[PDB]
Amino acid sequence: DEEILEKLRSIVSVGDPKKKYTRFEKIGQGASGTVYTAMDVATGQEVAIKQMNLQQQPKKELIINEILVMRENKNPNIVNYLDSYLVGDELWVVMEYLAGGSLTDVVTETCMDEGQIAAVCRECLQALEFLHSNQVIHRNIKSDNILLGMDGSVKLTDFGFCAQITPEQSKRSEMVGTPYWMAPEVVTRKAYGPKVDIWSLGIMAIEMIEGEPPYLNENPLRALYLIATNGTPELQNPEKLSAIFRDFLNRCLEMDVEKRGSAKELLQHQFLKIAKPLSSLTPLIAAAKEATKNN
Ligand SMILES: CNc1ncc2cc(-c3ccc(-c4cccc(C)n4)cc3Cl)c(=O)n(C[C@H]3OC[C@H](N)CO3)c2n1
Repeated sequence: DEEILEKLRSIVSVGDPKKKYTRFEKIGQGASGTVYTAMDVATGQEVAIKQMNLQQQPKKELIINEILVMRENKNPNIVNYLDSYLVGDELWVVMEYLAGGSLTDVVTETCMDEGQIAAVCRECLQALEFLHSNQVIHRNIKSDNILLGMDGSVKLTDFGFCAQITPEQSKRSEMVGTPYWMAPEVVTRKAYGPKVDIWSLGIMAIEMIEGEPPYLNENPLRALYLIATNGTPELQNPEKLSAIFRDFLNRCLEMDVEKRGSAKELLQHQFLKIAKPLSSLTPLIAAAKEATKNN
């Protein structure tokens, strides 16, 4: 539709990004748009700005939903939305910049201890409880969508897959997410709710432990099957974890969705009490940065 397009233009302001932000520097290009860093002319605030041509973006309703969800669910543990500009046929989204980069670089290049893992999990749980209490299910939790402050702050990003639920319709059935991180009830097209994010967080904890989610050597289809039939995935070396960490994992990765913990009740688990200060993540950030210098 060109109706859905006009609906999108409708919620964005027509103005020049350069009027407020200067010093544009490209730090990457994704399937969606092009991503820059920049600076607030007046306050000196560092920002991340995505540049996106609508004429070539399929499924514009998703872009609309992503912008709308960001605007109305602002929170300490979510990369927060500053502004978006409409310039002719291109959309410019402006977000906080988190200089500590992505948790994926930390999980693939460093060894995290239990205190550091606990701190990250607590910060993610805080955003999930916030979202779940506002009827937003993220549906795409993974280290790739966790951004880090230079001070160790932990922030959830990418809401392009999120679903808003209501008492009229409180569950979903569609296979939405990234295969390795999808809860089994999602893989097998059952009615699911907010706790699919809890499962996905459990898989992110396995990233922090082992460097990868389960089945990453396999293809996504094969992984989907492996999740469907195996259920609670297996750790390469469970003996290396504390009793309380193992207990935390089991409760994130519980098959029974009613037994599986919610964000609120996992925020009380004893595993989180051994968390280190978030400042402890900065050496990890430095390591990840060094390890990924070449590429
Ligand atoms: C490396 N520090 C860092 N700090 C901060 C952001 C912030 C965003 C961001 C988030 C979300 C959106 C967004 C929000 C609503 C609608 C629409 C259409 N886009 C727009 C951007 Cl611009 C980013 O894309 N990246 C880069 C990315 O690279 C891929 C990785 N998986 C996540 O971070 C950031 N990177």
